[PDB]
Amino acid sequence: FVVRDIRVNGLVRLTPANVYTMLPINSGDRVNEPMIAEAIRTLYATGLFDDIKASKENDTLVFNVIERPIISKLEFKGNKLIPKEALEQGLKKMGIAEGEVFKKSALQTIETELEQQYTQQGRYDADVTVDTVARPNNRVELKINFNEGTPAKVFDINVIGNTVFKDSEIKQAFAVKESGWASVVTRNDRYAREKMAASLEALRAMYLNKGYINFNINNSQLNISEDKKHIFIEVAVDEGSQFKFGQTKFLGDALYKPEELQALKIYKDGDTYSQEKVNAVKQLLLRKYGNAGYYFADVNIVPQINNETGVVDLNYYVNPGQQVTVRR
Repeated sequence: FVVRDIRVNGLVRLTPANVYTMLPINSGDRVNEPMIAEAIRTLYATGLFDDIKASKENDTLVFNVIERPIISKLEFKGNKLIPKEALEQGLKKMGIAEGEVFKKSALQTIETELEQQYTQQGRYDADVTVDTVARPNNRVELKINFNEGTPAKVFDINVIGNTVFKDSEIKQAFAVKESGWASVVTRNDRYAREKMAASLEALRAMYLNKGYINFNINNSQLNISEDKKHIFIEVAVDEGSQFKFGQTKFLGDALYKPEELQALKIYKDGDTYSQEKVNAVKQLLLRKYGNAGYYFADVNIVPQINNETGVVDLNYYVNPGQQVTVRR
């Protein structure tokens, strides 16, 4: 309550007079806990303290604070791709420079933004780490180490046959910014084969989800310059025409009642064909059979594709498999 004296412990560069000035509580006022917490919020608003705790070790108010250090030194070590000046400019905007208050809850964003700055030049494996050094007058020296990593391969992808998607969208299927391409050292190693398989699956999915049920990959080739590491990919596709959904039939089932079969109607007759919606219907069926005890169920889909009217009818047939035995 009534404060006879105010004491502040923890100050190193901040002066007692300064903190007494910026404190809304004065010696001789009748104070309560809300007003004390509000004074702590006012002191926090200055951004000078990492922590403030108030206690009442007599009829006198005591504030134990932790003064944030001042950045005395900022150095860049093992940095070559981006020069010291550009990193200085990048750090200066988030308040990291010599003569600024070093917030404790800042390290993660320092590392994050400098790593983004490196991922904007092909280095997705760059790792930066900053170490904090103490100095007498509550100052801190920042030791920022950069392991630049290895540069990403530079890709040239040639999408012969594309009239539906822009080359942006097609090239997004090869995921030229993921690190798997790092392990591609020969045109024909296991890693290049897996990357090409996944990329061609993504391309196929792009086309089949937009109704091009006759899409086919005509040819594909992967080549790496064993000189400066460039990856060249060439894929020629045959798109075919777009198709619409026709009639859907669910055969072989004994789990569902007629009305329950419209929880599987996630697409309607006349909609543009979509492979993902068809697979979602498959998954609905598979979940219904699994909940019924059919753990090895599968769904076979027979299409009836008329290229002349451009419509595909679908017959789903359920292969339930063995039911789990109930023990009694």
